[PDB]
Amino acid sequence: NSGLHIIIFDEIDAICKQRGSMAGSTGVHDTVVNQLLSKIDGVEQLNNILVIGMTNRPDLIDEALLRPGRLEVKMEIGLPDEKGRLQILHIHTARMRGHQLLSADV
Amino acid sequence: NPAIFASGIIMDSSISKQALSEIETRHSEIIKLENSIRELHD
Amino acid sequence: TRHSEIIKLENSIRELHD
Amino acid sequence: SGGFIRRVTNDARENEMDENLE
Amino acid sequence: KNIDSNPYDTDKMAAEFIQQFNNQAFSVGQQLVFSFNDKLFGLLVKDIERQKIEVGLVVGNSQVAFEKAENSSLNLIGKAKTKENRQSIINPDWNFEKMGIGGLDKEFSDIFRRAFASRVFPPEIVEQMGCKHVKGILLYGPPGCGKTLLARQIGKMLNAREPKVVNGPEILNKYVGESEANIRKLFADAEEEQRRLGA
Ligand SMILES: Nc1ncnc2c1ncn2[C@@H]1O[C@H](COP(=O)(O)OP(=O)(O)OP(=O)(O)O)[C@@H](O)[C@H]1O
Repeated sequence: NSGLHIIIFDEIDAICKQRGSMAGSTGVHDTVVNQLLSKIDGVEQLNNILVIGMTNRPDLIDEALLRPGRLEVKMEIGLPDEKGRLQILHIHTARMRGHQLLSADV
Repeated sequence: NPAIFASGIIMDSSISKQALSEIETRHSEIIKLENSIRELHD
Repeated sequence: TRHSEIIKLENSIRELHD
Repeated sequence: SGGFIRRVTNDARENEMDENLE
Repeated sequence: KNIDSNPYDTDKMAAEFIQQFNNQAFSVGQQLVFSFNDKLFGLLVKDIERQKIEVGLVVGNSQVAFEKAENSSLNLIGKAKTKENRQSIINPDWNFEKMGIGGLDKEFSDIFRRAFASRVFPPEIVEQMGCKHVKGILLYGPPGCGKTLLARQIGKMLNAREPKVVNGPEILNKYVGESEANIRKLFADAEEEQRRLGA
């Protein structure tokens, strides 16, 4: 009987990369990745957390962090179609049309 | 071909307000002996 | 060691003052 | 009588204290 | 408030019971308090003796056999032991299938054989052999096989107390030496317990 907590990351690939390996530097990246993996789902079980990640390079995230139970739902957002373009323009010109500041020939 | 860089981490030694604090606290008693000796010599 | 010497000195000074 | 000061730091400033106290 | 699981010298506790309760009359079902090892114990009279008697006289040469209460952690060692007793046995009622683990029967069997086989047999055989015992075990495999689940379940499988958990690299800290302090603390409790209790 608890509320909900929301955590939002940005550019998740910045801190999280292929665990170990790399061969260039192992300063604190390995420790950060291991700590995140353990805390998010370790021995103890939590049921009041939700995690949202955003990225532009899906293939670089660590696989161990993408297996089911940690990050299951994955979404690819594609370019909108013609109907999407029409809807976007309508949404962004509704305010203009509200005060009839748009010419009738548009 | 030879071109490399690096970045290093720094340390703060070991002063965690337990050894520092214990020495600081224990140094209170000495004032009592100072006062007692001064009273004795007066 | 600390207690032995400290209380020994305290007893000595107390008897002196008495 | 076995010691008078614990060494918070391993510096010379502590040593003489003991002797001094002694 | 003073519960304890340390072993008790049954011969000595019975002797002290007799000494403190000599020249006294005890009846079936009687409840009293006995002080042993500077600890108070609630003793309930169950049976007396061979012809059974409802009320008897406790004397010096009388012997007493103590049985632990249900679900109690009281560990009684020696020969003055009656009824069902289980405090130090590598094979408890633990079931391998109630936990809901998957198809790792061979791995679990190998784990048991290679790890807990040594402690099952009496001390006589191991002492005669004069060999040490394993102190390490390592798992590895592809993600999401059940390593964490298997390890925690083994943590409960043994007839021992709760284990300690080291969640990731929490040991590291900026203050040098403090990591050594934490690891030393991690092992200090077990070291002291073994030193106190001997073999
Ligand atoms: N054999 C199995 N049977 C049932 N559930 C399993 C099994 N293996 C894994 N799981 C499920 O995996 C979930 C989380 O993974 P788990 O902790 O078991 O993985 P792990 O083996 O410790 O690996 P890692 O932590 O490296 O991903 C648990 O909730 C458990 O439901």
